[PDB]
Amino acid sequence: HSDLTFCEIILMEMESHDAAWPFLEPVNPRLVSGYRRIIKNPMDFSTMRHRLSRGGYTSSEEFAADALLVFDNCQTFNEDDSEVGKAGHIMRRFFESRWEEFY
Ligand SMILES: CC(=O)c1c(C)[nH]c(-c2csc(CN3C(=O)CNC3=O)n2)c1C
Repeated sequence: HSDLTFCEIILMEMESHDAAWPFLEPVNPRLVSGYRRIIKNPMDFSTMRHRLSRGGYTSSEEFAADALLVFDNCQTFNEDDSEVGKAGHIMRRFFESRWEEFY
């Protein structure tokens, strides 16, 4: 629906963010040993983009839950001072700041 256009925009802003590079596609289990074993519910921005593109979100709250899941997964798997771990903390605040502009 057009009701979620503002979420398409937030997602775009996230995809184009300097700290977005870890989160653009699903983590590859061939490259990150045991990732999908440790992280039960992987999530990434392309998966979110596809769900928006097909109209698969029933609410903006569902979209925000997926965003937070990206960052919760990152914090679960990565150290705070690692490059991916640093990026996840940057991106969480970015998402939160944009969400707070509507809520
Ligand atoms: C373990 C973890 O939580 C990771 C996440 C969420 N993301 C990445 C990661 C590393 S690299 C990358 C994107 N990427 C390529 O796949 C090729 N060049 C490039 O920048 N994502 C990791 C390791």
